[PDB]
Amino acid sequence: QISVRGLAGVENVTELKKNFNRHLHFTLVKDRNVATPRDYYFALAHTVRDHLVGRWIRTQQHYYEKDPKRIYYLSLEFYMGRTLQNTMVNLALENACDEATYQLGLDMEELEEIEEDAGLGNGGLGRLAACFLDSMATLGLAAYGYGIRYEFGIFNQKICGGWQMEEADDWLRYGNPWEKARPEFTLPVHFYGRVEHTSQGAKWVDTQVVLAMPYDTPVPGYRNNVVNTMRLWSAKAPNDFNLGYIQAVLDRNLAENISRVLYPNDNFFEGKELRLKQEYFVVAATLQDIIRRFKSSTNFDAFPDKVAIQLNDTHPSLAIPELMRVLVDLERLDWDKAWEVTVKTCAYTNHTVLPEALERWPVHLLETLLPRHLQIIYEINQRFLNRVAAAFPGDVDRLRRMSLVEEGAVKRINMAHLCIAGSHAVNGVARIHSEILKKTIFKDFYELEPHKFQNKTNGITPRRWLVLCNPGLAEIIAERIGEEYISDLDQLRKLLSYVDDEAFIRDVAKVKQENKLKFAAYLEREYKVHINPNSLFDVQVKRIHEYKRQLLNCLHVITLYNRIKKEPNKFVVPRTVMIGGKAAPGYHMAKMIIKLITAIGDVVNHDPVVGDRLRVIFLENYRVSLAEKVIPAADLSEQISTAGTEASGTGNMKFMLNGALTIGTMDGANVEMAEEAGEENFFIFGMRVEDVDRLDQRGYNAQEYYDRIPELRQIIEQLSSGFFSPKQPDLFKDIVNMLMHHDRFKVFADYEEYVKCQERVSALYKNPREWTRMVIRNIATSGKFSSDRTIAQYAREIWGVEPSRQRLPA
Amino acid sequence: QISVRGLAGVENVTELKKNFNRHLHFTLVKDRNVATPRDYYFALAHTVRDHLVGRWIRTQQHYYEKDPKRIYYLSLEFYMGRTLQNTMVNLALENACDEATYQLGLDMEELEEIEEDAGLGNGGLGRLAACFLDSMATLGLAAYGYGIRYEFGIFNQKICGGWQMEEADDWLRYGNPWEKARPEFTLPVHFYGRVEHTSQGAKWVDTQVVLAMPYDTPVPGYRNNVVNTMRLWSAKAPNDFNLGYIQAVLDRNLAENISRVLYPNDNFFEGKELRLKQEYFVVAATLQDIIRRFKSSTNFDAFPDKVAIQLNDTHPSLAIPELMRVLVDLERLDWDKAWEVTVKTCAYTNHTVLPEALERWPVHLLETLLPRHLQIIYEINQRFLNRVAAAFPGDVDRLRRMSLVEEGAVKRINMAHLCIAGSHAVNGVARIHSEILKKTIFKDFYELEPHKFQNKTNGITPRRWLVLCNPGLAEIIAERIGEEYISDLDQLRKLLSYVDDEAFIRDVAKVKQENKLKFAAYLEREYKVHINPNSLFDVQVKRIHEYKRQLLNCLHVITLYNRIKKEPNKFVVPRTVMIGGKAAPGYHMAKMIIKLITAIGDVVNHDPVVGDRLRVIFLENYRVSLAEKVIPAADLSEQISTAGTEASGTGNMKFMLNGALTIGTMDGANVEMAEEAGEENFFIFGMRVEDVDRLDQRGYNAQEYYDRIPELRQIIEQLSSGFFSPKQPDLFKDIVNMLMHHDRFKVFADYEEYVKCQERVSALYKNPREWTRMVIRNIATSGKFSSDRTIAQYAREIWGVEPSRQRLPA
Ligand SMILES: O=C(O)C(=O)N[C@@H]1O[C@H](CO)[C@@H](O)[C@H](O)[C@H]1O
Ligand SMILES: O=C(O)C(=O)N[C@@H]1O[C@H](CO)[C@@H](O)[C@H](O)[C@H]1O
Ligand SMILES: *Cc1c(COP(=O)(O)O)cnc(C)c1O
Ligand SMILES: *Cc1c(COP(=O)(O)O)cnc(C)c1O
Repeated sequence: QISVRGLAGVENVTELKKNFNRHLHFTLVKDRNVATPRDYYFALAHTVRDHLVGRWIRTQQHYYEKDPKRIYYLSLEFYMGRTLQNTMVNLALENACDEATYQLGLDMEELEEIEEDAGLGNGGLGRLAACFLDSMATLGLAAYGYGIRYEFGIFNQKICGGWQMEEADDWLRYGNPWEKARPEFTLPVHFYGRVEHTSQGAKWVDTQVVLAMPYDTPVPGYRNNVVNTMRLWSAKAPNDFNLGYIQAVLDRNLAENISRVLYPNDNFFEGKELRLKQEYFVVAATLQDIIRRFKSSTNFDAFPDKVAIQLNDTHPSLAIPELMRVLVDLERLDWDKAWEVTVKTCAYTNHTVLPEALERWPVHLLETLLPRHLQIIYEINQRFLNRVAAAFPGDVDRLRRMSLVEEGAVKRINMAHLCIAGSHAVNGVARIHSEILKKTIFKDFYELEPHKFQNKTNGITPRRWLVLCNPGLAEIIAERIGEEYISDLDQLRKLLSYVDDEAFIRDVAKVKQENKLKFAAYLEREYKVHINPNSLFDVQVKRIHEYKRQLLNCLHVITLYNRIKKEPNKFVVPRTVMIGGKAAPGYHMAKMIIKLITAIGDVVNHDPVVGDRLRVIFLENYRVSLAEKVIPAADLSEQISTAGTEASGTGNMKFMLNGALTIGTMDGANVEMAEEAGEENFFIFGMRVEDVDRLDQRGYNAQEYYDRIPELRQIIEQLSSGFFSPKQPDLFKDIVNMLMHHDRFKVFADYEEYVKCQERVSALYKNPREWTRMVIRNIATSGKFSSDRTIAQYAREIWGVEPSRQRLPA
Repeated sequence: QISVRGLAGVENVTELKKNFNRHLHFTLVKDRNVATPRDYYFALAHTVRDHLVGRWIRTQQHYYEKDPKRIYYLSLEFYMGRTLQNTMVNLALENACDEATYQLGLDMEELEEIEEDAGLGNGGLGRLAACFLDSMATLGLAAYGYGIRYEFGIFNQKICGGWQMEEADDWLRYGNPWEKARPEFTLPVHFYGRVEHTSQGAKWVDTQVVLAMPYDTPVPGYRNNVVNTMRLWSAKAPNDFNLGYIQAVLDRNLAENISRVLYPNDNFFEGKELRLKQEYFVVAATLQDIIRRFKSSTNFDAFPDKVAIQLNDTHPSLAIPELMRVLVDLERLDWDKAWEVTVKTCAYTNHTVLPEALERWPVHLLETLLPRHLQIIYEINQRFLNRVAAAFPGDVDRLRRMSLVEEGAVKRINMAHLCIAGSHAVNGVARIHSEILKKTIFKDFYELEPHKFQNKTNGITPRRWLVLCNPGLAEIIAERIGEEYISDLDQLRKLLSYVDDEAFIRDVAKVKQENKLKFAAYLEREYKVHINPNSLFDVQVKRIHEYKRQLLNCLHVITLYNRIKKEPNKFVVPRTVMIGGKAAPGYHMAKMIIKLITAIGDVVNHDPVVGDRLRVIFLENYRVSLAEKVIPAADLSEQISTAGTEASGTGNMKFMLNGALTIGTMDGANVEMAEEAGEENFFIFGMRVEDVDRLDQRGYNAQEYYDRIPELRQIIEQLSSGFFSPKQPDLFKDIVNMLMHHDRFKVFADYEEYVKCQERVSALYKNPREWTRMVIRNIATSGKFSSDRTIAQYAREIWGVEPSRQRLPA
């Protein structure tokens, strides 16, 4: 139908149909009379999958022959989403499959909606890993994503009585056609035990063993015939395990629980033993695999030349002492040599500065679970501090501040300090975040080793976040500048010469309108809920957290409602405010915020006087697949975290690439986005990081804002009196109390400027032509935010490898 | 190579090779450079599997169109063994696959050894179900095997220090290419809850729900293009289950444990709650499936005309009250009508008379787990006893003897009584067993309803137990009488006219010698253990149990050893005594018997004076696949259970069909086997059932035999003094104490006649020609023991359906 979806050749379409019927028959064991839409989805998935295998096998054979430096991206999260459409896009099979299924009397879009999201992530951090895998494959890097194959990913969110309810994400229920179990490469992982010091070296003995079974999933590059691998480990109990008989067999569950479920926390550290087991499990199995592959290429001096390990935050930080353990205890290398290798091999990426998110494991936990690693960590700390003492003689406080071991109630190991000490590179994920790291939390480390600190601003893949979710926009763009931008997003700047092009302006606006109509329809289809497609789509989708300030958005919504009620017959730009996102199960305040949003909707959406001028909808079960639907339909992107809290943000980039304007604070990547597009094409408001610090030095007193702002006072009084919760008048007391007495994120401080800024947004929306022209200026300068650019920087500046856009023979 | 393995056509072999390479590439994602023997096995399994699907789909479509009466065989055990070779045999693809793999440079036999046994059974009972499925498909019956898909089947047995060690049978580790998950047909199963009595009818509410997910495995008939289904249920927790968050997800294990492991008991009842859950789980899911299928064909009067449910022992006995529950509580039929339907639909097969094997569930268990079913059982009992009271007025003891409810310490429900009351047919599995049922344990029931009692002598499938495991024998037989006997075993009688044929005599003996050489080689390959192929192969393989009397065999072995030591230079027919079988993990005496056997081997196998004249080997991990190897190599079959204890036995039939002579008691099917072949061609010895009863009335005193038999006394003294356990002199005290003071199976009573009979066996073995002629007389009359004959009788006399040997168009 459209050009960027490839050719629908005669032979290819015929071949696809035959293979589709072949799988339906031989693979699913069904015939057209009893086949269901799900059967058809699988028939198509297997058919598309077949096209991947050939490239997958030769890509891997290729790396074996050429033996390039391997990149290992370790993460406990890979937020992949669906795989069918992404695979067709990267293999240029979309139109062909669309035609083939059409001729078979099937609607491919309907079939795509059947696939379960691979939700092995919580949010930004896990999605980043997914975008990175796509970019690494597209840039021809010999990269491997290593993680855990959770039986249950992020929970499915149900809203009941306005409250969030969690239910198990049994994503493997119907099977996963994309993965390939590789039981032949199963590896043992050790836990507990004790350390024995013999004549030559220490030995970790009397351990409990859990097997790590790998499952491989193909990661196709964009039209370059490269197919990399994402290897996820699954926990398996050994067969002699616990070997009454029946109970012993049933207790195998204990060991296999390690890969059972993803911890649902976003930017929050929960020091549970099970989580520590998952972290070591992925690290231990992965490192053995890495070393095995290295040996089949004794000379560990060249290890750093053939291996790069990227730690996605501190979750896989045990890779440092585990690598030391293997080199020292098993390979028998001297400490200093092993340490040299480890440092040159490992690199660490920090994704947050919030104190509650930093991993600080109790020593008693490591002591019992990983006795040898604790000893290695102490030795690392001893040697590191000796270096600090030599560089800053007499500075005893620096010593205690930089120690990997924190003293106090219970001794803990600061995993971030461990990562900096054992990595040759440490990076932040946005310019402002990386600067904050050097000026605050990692200042001491930066002064000791300035060369280690870098910045690698985040990005998103333009394949999934443009071509796949917004084909209409990708098409009108391709019509003017070709398709080269899909793997070279910087080319979007050429669109600047069309900012005054009446035809283009009209097409950009038309695509957005179509996306909104499609989404407005979807809302009634799967959720029965009416909305006005002509209104401004104001959306804030991301995990629910106090720092992201969904509450500030709520205050604005209530302000709009109160203004309408005050002057009913006054004209106001119609808005549909959409807020979505999951709250961690144990995060009470976050759950209360969700309830508040639905409560506001209950009042606003049924007030006759408001009419279709204002609607407040809470988007249930926000996930990757839902993001692909709502982002292309958005007009306004809410990125309003308190300055200095959102390390980077990536949703912000997705909105910018898809034609939405941004209202936000100078936080994370928002700063660079505004810099790229020009501040006059961005809706910036609120305190800058410096203003927040000034307020903290002086002391934040929310009461002051409450006393000086009548509209704000009115909102708080409405919340307190039960205006939004008639049957339960004090339902939101916790929220009001927090806002008034212990709001770490200064919601009130940015309220006035936020509301004012929102007024300017509505003013511009009233002028369709100028709004669209500003949109074009944003889309045109979003090129820097492609993860291809991010990965190219990691490749050259950290891993020491050159990216390549060379096609492999298919 | 040989004729009964089909044709190796040019086009077919070429097609097989291509498809083999296709699966290796697309399905396993490997190429000839990294493929392992296991990869090749799977490539072949998928290739053969492809040939099944077409027939599987049309067979099922066929039953839908013609709508014949459906046969549902409910069993908690299906001891299937391997599936690859069996599938090739039934599809006439063996030679073609042999050639195709040959041309690909692969040894098919080597690949077949890679497949894991589907050990979802303990022994005879589970294997019978497997043979039955094969026969039902071969006879064109619309039959379905329904059971549980245990994650872990019968444990793998390891022998350490002469002791049995158990290890989990993780048979699904590498995947199962034969099954097809059918998540779309998942059904809910209820547990616990309580009963509510409303205006119209009772309601079972507040129940805990477990989902039953079916996995279908194809069951091919022998060359008739019929492919039936074996549907096994897997337990799955609902997603709202238990819905801290993490713990709730982990606790899903509780519900899914239902299908985790097979209880490893043979002829022994263990009243554990988990076992009861498994029993109801299979019954509840199966009945819903049955009714669903029936409705898609309101008129339950015709239910018995379209449905037959066969209960494999009492394990699935809850089908009776469950069917009543559904008809009365859900369909709203009046009791009497529902009962009429239930009785005409259900039939029960008893497999044992041992008291410790009978299922007697504590009322408190049913009360808590299945409250509605207990009420239904009480009502059934009330009405049944009213019938008994009317037929035998004033006979109050009969009432208490026949009650489904047993009074005493704890009230229990006699499931066997429940089955007889709710079934229109009750059968034993061998003529003598069925007679014992009418004369003893079920005498009262037989007097009340004589018409219900029948006999259906067991059988074994000649496909797996002849053509598959002994192609050499199948070939020489086919050479003389054709291939028709494979699905009409009675034709083997034609071999009687070859009993004097010198050529045939020579071939029969040659095949046996080849099988022995092959097995003798296997023993050194996988177990490193030397044996003499020229010796008489004396084997007893079956589950270890006191009633099977492996101990009597041990006494004979020790007797042989003592006789040799007494007169070293006297000639004796060389023997290799092989004993194998698993012991239930909690069956202490059985485990002690295994230790005794290995202990005897330790002494006998290393005594220089004995030389290669006597060897005692314990066959480790006896399973279906091992049975296929050792049975064709056997000369003497040990079937020595105490008269009246082995209901039928089936291993006995396998040995007879494969050219081994039988030494045994007049127990189970041994009686009919001797009757068929002629007593002069069988080695019968010991007490008959009547002799056992006489001994019991008089009182069994083992001391008497010990005092009158010097050789026996010597053996007991050797055991007691530590002759077979130097380091642990009293190691076998429990065994001696049991034999001397509480031997329920009168081992000593049959010792003298057994040893005497064994002497006649050795005498005949010394005359190769006459031994073989007797073998021919056995093989020639083994036709009655084909499970095709057994199933044909079940079909006509119980299910009311006619078997058919008509091919379906392929
Ligand atoms: O640490 C977390 O839980 C987490 O999701 N951190 C997230 O990582 C993303 C990728 O770098 C950043 O863009 C987000 O600003 C940060 O909060
Ligand atoms: O009940 C058991 O555990 C069991 O295996 N019973 C077995 O069933 C077989 C099939 O009918 C019979 O041939 C055996 O004699 C009987 O012990
Ligand atoms: C991109 C994405 C995120 C991250 O969004 P931010 O607004 O940067 O926090 C979270 N969840 C999903 C499903 C995403 O697609
Ligand atoms: C046939 C068979 C049995 C039953 O043997 P019996 O001697 O009748 O008890 C038990 N186990 C296996 C593996 C079998 O093949």
